[PDB]
Amino acid sequence: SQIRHYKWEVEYMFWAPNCNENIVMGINGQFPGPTIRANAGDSVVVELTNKLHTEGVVIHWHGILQRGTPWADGTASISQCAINPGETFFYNFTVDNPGTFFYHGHLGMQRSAGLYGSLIVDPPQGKKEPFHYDGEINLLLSDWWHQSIHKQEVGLSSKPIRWIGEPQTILLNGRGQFDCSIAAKYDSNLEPCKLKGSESCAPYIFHVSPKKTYRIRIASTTALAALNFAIGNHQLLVVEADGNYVQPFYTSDIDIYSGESYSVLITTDQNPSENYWVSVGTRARHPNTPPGLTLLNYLPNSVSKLPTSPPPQTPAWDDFDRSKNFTYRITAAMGSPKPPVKFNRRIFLLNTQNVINGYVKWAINDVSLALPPTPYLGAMKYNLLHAFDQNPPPEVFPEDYDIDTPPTNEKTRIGNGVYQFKIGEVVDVILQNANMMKENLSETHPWHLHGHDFWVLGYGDGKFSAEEESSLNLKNPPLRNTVVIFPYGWTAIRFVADNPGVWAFHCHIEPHLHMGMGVVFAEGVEKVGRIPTKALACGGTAKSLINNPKNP
Amino acid sequence: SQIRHYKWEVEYMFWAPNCNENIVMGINGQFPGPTIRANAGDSVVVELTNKLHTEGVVIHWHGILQRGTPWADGTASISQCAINPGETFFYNFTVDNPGTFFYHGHLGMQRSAGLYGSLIVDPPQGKKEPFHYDGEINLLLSDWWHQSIHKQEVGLSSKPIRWIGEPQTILLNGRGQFDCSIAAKYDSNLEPCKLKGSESCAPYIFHVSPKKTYRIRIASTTALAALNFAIGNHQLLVVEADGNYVQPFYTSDIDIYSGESYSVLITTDQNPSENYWVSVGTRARHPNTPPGLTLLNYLPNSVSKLPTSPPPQTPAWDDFDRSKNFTYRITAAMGSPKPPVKFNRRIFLLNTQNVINGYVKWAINDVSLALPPTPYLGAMKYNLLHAFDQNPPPEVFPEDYDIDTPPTNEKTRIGNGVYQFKIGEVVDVILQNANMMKENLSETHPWHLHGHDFWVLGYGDGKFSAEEESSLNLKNPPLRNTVVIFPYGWTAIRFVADNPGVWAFHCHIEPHLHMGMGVVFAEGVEKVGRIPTKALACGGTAKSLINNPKNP
Ligand SMILES: *[C@@H]1O[C@H](CO)[C@@H](O)[C@H](O)[C@H]1NC(C)=O
Ligand SMILES: *[C@@H]1O[C@H](CO)[C@@H](O)[C@H](O)[C@H]1NC(C)=O
Ligand SMILES: [Cu+2]
Ligand SMILES: [Cu+2]
Ligand SMILES: [Cu+2]
Ligand SMILES: [Cu+2]
Ligand SMILES: [Cu+2]
Ligand SMILES: [Cu+2]
Ligand SMILES: [Cu+2]
Ligand SMILES: [Cu+2]
Ligand SMILES: [Cu+2]
Ligand SMILES: [O-]
Ligand SMILES: [O-]
Repeated sequence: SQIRHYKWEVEYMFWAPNCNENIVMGINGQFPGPTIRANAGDSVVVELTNKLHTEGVVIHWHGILQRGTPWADGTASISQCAINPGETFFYNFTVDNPGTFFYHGHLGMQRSAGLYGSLIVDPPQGKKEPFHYDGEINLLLSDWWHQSIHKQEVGLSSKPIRWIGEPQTILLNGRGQFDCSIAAKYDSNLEPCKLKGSESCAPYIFHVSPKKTYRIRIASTTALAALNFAIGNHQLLVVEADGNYVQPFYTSDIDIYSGESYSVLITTDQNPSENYWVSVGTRARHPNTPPGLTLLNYLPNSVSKLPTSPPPQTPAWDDFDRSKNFTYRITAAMGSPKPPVKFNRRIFLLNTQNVINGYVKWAINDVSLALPPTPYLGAMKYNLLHAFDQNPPPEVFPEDYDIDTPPTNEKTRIGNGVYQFKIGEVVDVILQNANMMKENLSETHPWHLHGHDFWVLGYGDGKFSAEEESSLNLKNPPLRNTVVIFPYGWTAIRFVADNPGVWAFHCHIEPHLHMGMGVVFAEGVEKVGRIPTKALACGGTAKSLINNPKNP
Repeated sequence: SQIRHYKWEVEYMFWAPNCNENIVMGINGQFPGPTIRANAGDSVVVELTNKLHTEGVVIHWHGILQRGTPWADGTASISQCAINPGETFFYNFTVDNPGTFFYHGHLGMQRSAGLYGSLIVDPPQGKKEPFHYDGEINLLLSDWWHQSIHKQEVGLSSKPIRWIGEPQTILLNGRGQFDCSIAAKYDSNLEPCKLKGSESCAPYIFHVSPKKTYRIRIASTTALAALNFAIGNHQLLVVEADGNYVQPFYTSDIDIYSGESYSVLITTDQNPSENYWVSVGTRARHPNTPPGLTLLNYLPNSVSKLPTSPPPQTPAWDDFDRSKNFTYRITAAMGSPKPPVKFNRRIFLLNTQNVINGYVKWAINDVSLALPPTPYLGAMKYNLLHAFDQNPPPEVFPEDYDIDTPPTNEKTRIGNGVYQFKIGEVVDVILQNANMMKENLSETHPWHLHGHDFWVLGYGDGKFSAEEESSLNLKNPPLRNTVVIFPYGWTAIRFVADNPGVWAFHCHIEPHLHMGMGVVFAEGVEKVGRIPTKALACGGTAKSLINNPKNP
């Protein structure tokens, strides 16, 4: 086991992801950030210096469990106080298992500004992957707006709210094209991009040799878009989801929601004289963004040798039965950890879009989360009972609530209480979707849990009831860290509260988390060790711990 | 009989139709143009002064037959030379039958620039309409782009072609809204308009009293958009179409393609305590334009009092079965002229989208129309045989043509020949639609005939075959001047070549006309009287009528 050390600086910089200049948040002058790669069992040390002028910053390592290091999870106001301008903080954690992961900003909407990159973990040295491939291609998906993130944040907090709208561009490894298409030859209504291939927005080409097998790692840090990935003429064999192996299955395209990572295998068994299209299109929302496009370039064909076919047409955005068909087919690989069969706690979380005092907010069992200035982890370790609400938040919603109709907003409040578990509890969480404020509308929400993987026990339409208990999968359920709820449906997950610390469970669409769509879970904080002083130096924790008497 | 005399000047002016300023082509300082209202049998005298600086101008009176006066049709390079900067021209013509008509620009793409307005012809003096209503409402529909008409024209004449794209705003009597919605109340994601009611883009509100019946006259002069009209909680009785009366029927909404006009009656039955939504949305092309909206305000309710329901959602753009279900209902009112049972001429016109010398052109039986600098009517009256191509244009296409495949463009050319008819022939035209350059695309095209109304004999899917004869309606076919061809289908029309003159038959979508999609018919030209000198004053006709010898 090696210690992988990174020395990083976060600073804004002019950059043109889609060849239209804007500012991006870069790490050591790079957009996307540098890839961390390590082998399971290695320690990763990141010393991060904040070189933003007035903003604090944190980095969250999505999919890493932070077992023994809950302070290093990178969540402002939950695991730590944000890092101030000109300061250096050390994130020191172990990577326990192989998988496609990534990192992103977790303070305000900084991740939408560009703060993200890959974190890949290979098997322990000497050990190998359960499947063979010759090469690897790594792909990070994100979306991009030409409006400022600070204008987006202010607009989401105004009365009337100003929605951010559909992204202008889908970024594949940091690059995308706006107002022109690299596939304009198939339709004279499209404007041709004039690109020599050297530009910042020039496509990241996938170069493959004929008759080989490649693992394509795909992760999504989109702020809003749900995307569908497809390669012309090539089948994809799904072998990994969220750092865990799934029972393999072929598919023509995959759906991928913000927070998810997959590994797909392909084989370059097609006609070697041509190149093929890779298309990443928007689904689950009415599309207003052109697809992200690149080439699967079979070497030695020139990359300017365009495919004979158009890019694969994206599946219809609203065919949620097609979406469920893909999603329900995901099961744990043969030999994986099976869930505990009985639970100790089951919580029901109703997901609504509400209006709290003129403002459109999202709420979970009528509580829209407002995060405190004192980090929950420090505050619970030092038993600071005034830093946030001690009253247990609701574990059920009313059985007379009608999920087919808009909310009345009668009791909807803002809060910051924490659900508390005893170390060792088996917890089931039933997520229930419902109609939004507009009549006859409900959307998909990807939910992500920090510091744990969970088994996805099942999905269903309408309101969950006791009739549905027998449908829950306890044999084969996949272990994931992100899961979707479909329009008007429910999703059930189970996990064991065995990781000391304070962990959020929230929708991974960034405007939704900004509008309060999340809850905070805490377990065994009595067993948490020493927290770095920089993670404690703000709020109530700096107040109680800085000895500065008066008269003494 | 009465002479209506209009004194008119056309001049560009600054105007903001959707509250974004641009230049509009106004008549007598107003946009849209003044309404002409007369009784059938009157003579309209319009003396037009061209106050544009470097551009010529012409006005076409859509739907008026120009019986006796082919020179006043207002088609540059067909009926007349364009009127020069600083010159006045008189258009004198009789309005023969009552209806809802309109006028628009017919030189370059000048009508897209705002040159249009209403022409309503009432019944002969003393006579009454065949139906009762207590009031009438006049609506003219158009669409609006923010780019210049001349940057659009250069874009469509360029290699590679720069397509104009979907409109930014649908206009309802010259007003529409951009980037905000007057119906934002039903959806948080929309931006409210900050309108007082006084602005240039404030909606023309329809004021009605309860328990009455009104005739809403609706005409379309859009350059591109096919629209759908619907009023919340009000069924429509279709009673007139293209100046002629149809067999009445009820419908919840109508489709209207460019160049058509309708009259619909409604009764204000619904609850008098509220206002209802009028909604005009895009159909037939994938929409990227917000609906044109206004209120049916039931007096004395305040106009700030919104309806309790959202605007009616427009029917799906591509439900062509739904479209045909409406279109195929229209039949002539009993008492109307029945067609000649036998025809003397049948022509087959294949509509394709081609690439001629790198330019994307539209063509009819592989000839893309390019108009000559000499006006056809002048050319043919003076028998100037070198002024255009005297060879007959193609009257049939290859029966071995695959209408499901892109064209090859092998023999596609540009030309300017004319189909000539003997005065009195019963001419049959079958318009055949086909696949465009993009694989698997065929669009609707509104075709309009000048100087005539035709009977719409039938419509069919696929290629017309002679075995199709028994479906053609010779019993009740409607009299129209504009008709659509649906994707991959044919439409058959019949008319009588009884009006001395040169007349066009073209696709009424303004870009397609700019790209060559139309034909020119001429009949009985030796029966045309004296043409106005200004109409003759250009090209070959000026050259051969100006006596200017040399040495003298
Ligand atoms: C993190 O690792 C660095 C380098 O080994 C060490 O100096 C620092 O004290 C460590 N801090 C924590 C909280 O482990
Ligand atoms: C048109 O009518 C006006 C008014 O009667 C007359 O002065 C003008 O000469 C007429 N011109 C034509 C071409 O008929
Ligand atoms: Cu994340
Ligand atoms: Cu995470
Ligand atoms: Cu759409
Ligand atoms: Cu969400
Ligand atoms: Cu998070
Ligand atoms: Cu016309
Ligand atoms: Cu017209
Ligand atoms: Cu057309
Ligand atoms: Cu015309
Ligand atoms: O995470
Ligand atoms: O016309």
